[PDB]
Amino acid sequence: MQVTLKESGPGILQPSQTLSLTCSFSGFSLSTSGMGVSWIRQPSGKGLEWLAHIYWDDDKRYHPSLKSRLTISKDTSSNQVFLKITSVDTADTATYYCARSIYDGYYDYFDVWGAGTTVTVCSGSDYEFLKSWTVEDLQKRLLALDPMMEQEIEEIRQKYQSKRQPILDAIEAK
Amino acid sequence: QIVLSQSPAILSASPGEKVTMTCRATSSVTYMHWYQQKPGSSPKPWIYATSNLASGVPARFSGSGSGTSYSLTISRVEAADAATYYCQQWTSNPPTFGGGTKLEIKRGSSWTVEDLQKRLLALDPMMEQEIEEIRQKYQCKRQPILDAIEAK
Repeated sequence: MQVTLKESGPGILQPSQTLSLTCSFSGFSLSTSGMGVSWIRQPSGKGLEWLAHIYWDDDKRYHPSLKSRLTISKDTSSNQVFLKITSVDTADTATYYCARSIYDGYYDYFDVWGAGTTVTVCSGSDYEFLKSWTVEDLQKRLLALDPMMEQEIEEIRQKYQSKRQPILDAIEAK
Repeated sequence: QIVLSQSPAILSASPGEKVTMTCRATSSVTYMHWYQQKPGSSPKPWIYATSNLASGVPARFSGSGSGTSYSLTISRVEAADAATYYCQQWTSNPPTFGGGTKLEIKRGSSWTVEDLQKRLLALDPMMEQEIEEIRQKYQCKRQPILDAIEAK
């Protein structure tokens, strides 16, 4: 019946690497004229930035600011659309949606949106220093991250509980 | 190429109070499109072809414009409406989005229980988003140590 889109991301990358994304969809094909799918990305707490597009006739569009980095691909039989971004830096950390637009020549807008995927560009220092350490010394720091991580997560939990509390108190009151 | 300008960047309203927000463009724009996005989720097509409401958009919303004056109008603001609205165009390449107006409630911090419940749920997607970005911070933090171990 209707249209869905699902983006498959890698989660995390280090700088300069080729970020690759998949967008699978159902309910329409890129063998139908007028069908097209474009990539849009949204930095955390910032606005939408459109990226690329691709049509049934294999015709591509690109952000002019980044075109040299971008490349868009499609798989008509498999109903997949790929976005590759090369030589990534911090400015690429964002939530990458995938959307459909029908081209009639008049209004060209994004009628259906996937859930999106979130990528983080590891701000990457030289980490050669570690190679001096042996296994057990490296295990120590690996073990330390899990309690450190869960503390920042419960902090986000407590932060949202304090946000819930005024509304909760508003419910029980009346 | 065409730059969309949204004003006001932030809008604070009272439940039931008519508001209006604007999007203005460098050049003449054939049609203006609008998208709603609540924090933590995908954007939703709200208004297309300048004045057409997408399926499921409340009748209290309205779109208007011509040339490079484009505006969205909420007849009667409600708490569920608080979100960031983006305007978008495709008169020419590349397609571009506005800065967005973030709609906020004056009294955000004793309505009907349905309204309070609605605002209560809106919180969950933000928190998940925040938590996830903390996981990738440590997925990033974790990767150098693994590679050093993975060497031999």
